[PDB]
Amino acid sequence: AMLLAPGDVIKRSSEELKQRQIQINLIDWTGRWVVLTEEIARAIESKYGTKIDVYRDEVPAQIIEVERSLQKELGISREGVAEQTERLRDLRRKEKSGITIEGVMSQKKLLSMIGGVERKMAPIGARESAVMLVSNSIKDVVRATAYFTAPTGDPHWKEVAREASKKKNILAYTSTGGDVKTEFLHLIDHL
Amino acid sequence: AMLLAPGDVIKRSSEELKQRQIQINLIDWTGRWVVLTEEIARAIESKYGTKIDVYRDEVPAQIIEVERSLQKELGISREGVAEQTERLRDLRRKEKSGITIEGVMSQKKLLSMIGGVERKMAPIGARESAVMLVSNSIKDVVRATAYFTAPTGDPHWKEVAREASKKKNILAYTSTGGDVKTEFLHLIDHL
Amino acid sequence: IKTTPYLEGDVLSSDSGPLLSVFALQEIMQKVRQVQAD
Amino acid sequence: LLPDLIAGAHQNADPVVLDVSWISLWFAFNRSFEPTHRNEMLEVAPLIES
Repeated sequence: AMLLAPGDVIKRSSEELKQRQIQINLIDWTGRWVVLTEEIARAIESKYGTKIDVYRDEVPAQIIEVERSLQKELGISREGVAEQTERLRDLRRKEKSGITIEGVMSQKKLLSMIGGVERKMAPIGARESAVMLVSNSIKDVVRATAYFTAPTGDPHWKEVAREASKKKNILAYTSTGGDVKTEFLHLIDHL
Repeated sequence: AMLLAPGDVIKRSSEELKQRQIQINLIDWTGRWVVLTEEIARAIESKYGTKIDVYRDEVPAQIIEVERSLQKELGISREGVAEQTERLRDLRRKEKSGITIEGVMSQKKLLSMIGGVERKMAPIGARESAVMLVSNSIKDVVRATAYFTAPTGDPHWKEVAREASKKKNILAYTSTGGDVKTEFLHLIDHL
Repeated sequence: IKTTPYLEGDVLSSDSGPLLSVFALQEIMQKVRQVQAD
Repeated sequence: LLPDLIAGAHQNADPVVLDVSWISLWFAFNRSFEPTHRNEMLEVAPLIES
């Protein structure tokens, strides 16, 4: 299930495409926070799928201080809390021997600050979508099984459309009204 | 079960009529507090049926601070407490960077302050009362099945009484002593 | 009376096209030409 | 024709085969045929036949 689409559409929907795990092949035409210790970052990455960096005495930076509430929420062990507060004491001593720390302690604050949205409660299928690749290259026009069109234009889209319409058995979809991105996402969901 | 009554009686008993869910049709003749977050307001509205507004950085106002005791009493989750105290910290910072907050922590204080009385422990019927409408209009005199009279008077009540007494089969009730409102409420309960 | 639109590469169109009496002869002649292609 | 087709060895008659694609069946099931115009030469068939 391989689809061809205008380049601006994939450019605008790259985030959703990455979130739904379809690989992107496109041709162009012309401060973060860190966790005190690696264990908490690993736990939060496992829970939410969000990559988190680790503080390594680099520069005056902004530190995230996970609080007792989220410590209990994430199921963190006693040793993790102990090492977190040990690193906290080390930071206290370092800044007393003359960096900003935030004690985030609500789940919504952490979500609205950084990271990916939590997981929904449905059965997990083998794959999120039935499509593997959406591309905008003439080099793999024979690779495609269907294509999508929009009133928006690309300098190479006309030739690709001509070379794709020549296929004997290919599914063709066109969008005329509403939002192009919403229609494309609905199609990629139902295809 | 539709009733006709003098306008002053319904004017004086509008609160009870609204509380008992009978719709009012009448013709005339001539600072609040807010909750830190929407979740607590929604919970208290579900528990007591009292509409509560939400603080939105409007003006110097009066804030209700639900305390640990009522937090446990209302069955509030950990995240609700966390977000409440996060908003509290935000308010501390806002007023330190130069609004009144009250830490109500007894159930009776909250009841006597604002809101509706708690619920009684009886089986819940399909409907509170058997009557739907009490009105004071000649436009729906044929709508009524019974009417109530009192020594009190209205400029339109005499004509309505004459037009209602002409009905072949209509129940008539009159109050002579005691309190008019109490008699009317007892009648609307037993009818 | 016009046909429902059909996609021409990337643009919709509704032209009737060649007559059915003309299209048939072309197809038959093309099949025959394929017969004596060798 | 049909017994001849079953036998496989044609005699005194030869059909012609046209070739179509997979999606064509579905698209034909949805598209009808409306006879907008009649044949122009329909009025003069007997003369050319004779």
